[PDB]
Amino acid sequence: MPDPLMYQQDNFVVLETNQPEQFLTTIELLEKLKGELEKISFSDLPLELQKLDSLPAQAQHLIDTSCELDVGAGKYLQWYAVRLEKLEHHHHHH
Repeated sequence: MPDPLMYQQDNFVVLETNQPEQFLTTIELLEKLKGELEKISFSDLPLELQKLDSLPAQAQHLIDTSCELDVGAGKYLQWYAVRLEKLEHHHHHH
């Protein structure tokens, strides 16, 4: 069966209500999500996550194919991945 890919871990620009504009990998994003998601009520989160039994799997499916979510306390958590620098072909700063 086909596995996702080798370059699973890219750079996701995660916008936190306290710390905006931050570069972290898929795993680091996962860690943030699974933390807030476990805080989020299991009776409040999407039904797909209620079919999933693993916490990482839930957050992984968010990164897989979902949008942003509210982490509670009035604040929210959104993230976007910068992929294919086809414009100008700009390499990383450092």
